[PDB]
Amino acid sequence: HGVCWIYYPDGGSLVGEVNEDGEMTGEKIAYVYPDERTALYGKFIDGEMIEGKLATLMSTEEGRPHFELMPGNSVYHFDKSTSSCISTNALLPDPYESERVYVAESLISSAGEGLFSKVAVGPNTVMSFYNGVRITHQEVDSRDWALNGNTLSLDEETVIDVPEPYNHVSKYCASLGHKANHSFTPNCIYDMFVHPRFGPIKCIRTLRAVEADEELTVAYGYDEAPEWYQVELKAFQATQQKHHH
Amino acid sequence: HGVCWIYYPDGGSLVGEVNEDGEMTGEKIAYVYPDERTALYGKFIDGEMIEGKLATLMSTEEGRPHFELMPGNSVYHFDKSTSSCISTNALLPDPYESERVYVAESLISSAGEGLFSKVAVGPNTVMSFYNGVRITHQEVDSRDWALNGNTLSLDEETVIDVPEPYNHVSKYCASLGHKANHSFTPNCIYDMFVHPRFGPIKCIRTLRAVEADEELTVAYGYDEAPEWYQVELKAFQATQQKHHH
Ligand SMILES: N#Cc1cccc(C[C@@H](NS(=O)(=O)c2cc(F)c3c(c2)CCNC3)C(=O)N2CCCC2)c1
Ligand SMILES: N#Cc1cccc(C[C@@H](NS(=O)(=O)c2cc(F)c3c(c2)CCNC3)C(=O)N2CCCC2)c1
Ligand SMILES: C[S@@+](CC[C@H](N)C(=O)[O-])C[C@H]1O[C@@H](n2cnc3c(N)ncnc32)[C@H](O)[C@@H]1O
Ligand SMILES: C[S@@+](CC[C@H](N)C(=O)[O-])C[C@H]1O[C@@H](n2cnc3c(N)ncnc32)[C@H](O)[C@@H]1O
Repeated sequence: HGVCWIYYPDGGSLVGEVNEDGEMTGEKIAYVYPDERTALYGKFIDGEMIEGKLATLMSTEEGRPHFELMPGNSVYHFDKSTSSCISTNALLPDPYESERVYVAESLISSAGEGLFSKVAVGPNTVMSFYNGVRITHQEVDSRDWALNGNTLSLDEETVIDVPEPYNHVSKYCASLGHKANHSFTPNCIYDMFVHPRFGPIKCIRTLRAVEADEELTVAYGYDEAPEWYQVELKAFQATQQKHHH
Repeated sequence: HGVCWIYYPDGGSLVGEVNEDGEMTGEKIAYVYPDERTALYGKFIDGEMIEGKLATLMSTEEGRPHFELMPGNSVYHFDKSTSSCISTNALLPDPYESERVYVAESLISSAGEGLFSKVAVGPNTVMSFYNGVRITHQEVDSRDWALNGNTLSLDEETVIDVPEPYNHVSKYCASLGHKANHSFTPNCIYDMFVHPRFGPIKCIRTLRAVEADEELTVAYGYDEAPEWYQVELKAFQATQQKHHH
């Protein structure tokens, strides 16, 4: 039997025997996260996750992976957001993300909640996912800008948003990327991600080695900006040491 | 007459009328730096700079550039380093770099000289060039590691080095990239660059908007490291604020 591995730029992969028609369809197909260990294994149709059970990639022999199911009954399916629906299981967390990050009070004064590393990781490590409702740039630009705290550009056409009430973990915790605060000295970046549950979204990826319990921060893309950002920029600029002539 | 623009990934370009044979050969060819304004204009042979005089790209009309020579008699040619020769005019500075950076005492204690921004720039701006002698990785790895303070990897085969006495500006100042110190909170990165004088080298490019007289720093690529780096890493790690459980 002939196995295909399709790796995404982000390091994740779809792996399985293609059927007679060349489609990734069957009962023993898997998505493997970028750690090359955490997997969602089970029923897929044309590469789409129907019933992916939490599993571990234990070994591979001549391209053929061996998966072992994790204890419990964690199971996932393709559940792309719409403009109006964020998730059909908003409180079901992502298992890869849950091992790597947690939400707590931000270390930045008055900045609400932030996102923190649960464990030590090296540079270029995917930590968290930024999923949300899919809206147009035109819709974001034309509406009240007070509504645009969590609007992250996906591409030239699409913005990913986490609107009220989903910006609270008691209502939405399937992904947690929207909890990372801004810093001008960030330790993470936003990057593209192809997720088996969320579809094409963005992720948070480290820029350096990060120790456990550090806050994860990203430099936000303003280039008008919110007042808190204007204030922090002026303060950052004043803080920088300079050569004196 | 038919003009060709060849842009490099770094934003610089070669521009000129191709000759009957399709080669970038003639007396009116130019290299234009990534600012799309600073240019080296004159005699090129098959895309190679023979006599490039300092000039400004003033305008373009239907692909045809108009250059105006700068005052003075600044002129440059292709002068790729060897394993043993860094430059045939080591003290002739790069004109683009000279407008953007200067060397002074580093703001990092006991870290010698550093590299500083001369002017305010936005993110993703090329500031400085990292040229030097071209040696193999095998040569760098096998020799005394005390000789490897300025060794920057160019590719899988080649390392760029600025050995003694060329690490002093009184002996070498054609490029200044080797003056940028390390930081775990850098404001620049190393990037690839195709230079008309130096050939394929690396550059220093900003990661954020940088104000005038800020020190330019990059996160060095260790991933054994020098003792100063081990010491600074432990100190950086201890300095980071953490969430407390
Ligand atoms: N312009 C703009 C703009 C509008 C809203 C939000 C932002 C910040 C956004 N910058 S963005 O590049 O993703 C962006 C987000 C957007 F919603 C839009 C634009 C750009 C372009 C203009 N149209 C809307 C960012 O980095 N964020 C917000 C969530 C946490 C981090 C920028
Ligand atoms: N390993 C290693 C190594 C050896 C020497 C220097 C460095 C640091 C180098 N890191 S490197 O990725 O460019 C590098 C530079 C190297 F010379 C070598 C390697 C890697 C791989 C091993 N072979 C040699 C760097 O970022 N520098 C030095 C000049 C100022 C910034 C790393
Ligand atoms: C993507 S959310 C980040 C998580 C948010 N702090 C929370 O509690 O849900 C972006 C919002 O966080 C706040 N924020 C992010 N970075 C900040 C910073 N550096 N300083 C102050 N507020 C910040 C602003 O309210 C902004 O609209
Ligand atoms: C590429 S050179 C940088 C310029 C150098 N400081 C000079 O004066 O020429 C690298 C050398 O600078 C020093 N250096 C760079 N960053 C440092 C740092 N953060 N702390 C201490 N020394 C540093 C080390 O001596 C290292 O070998």
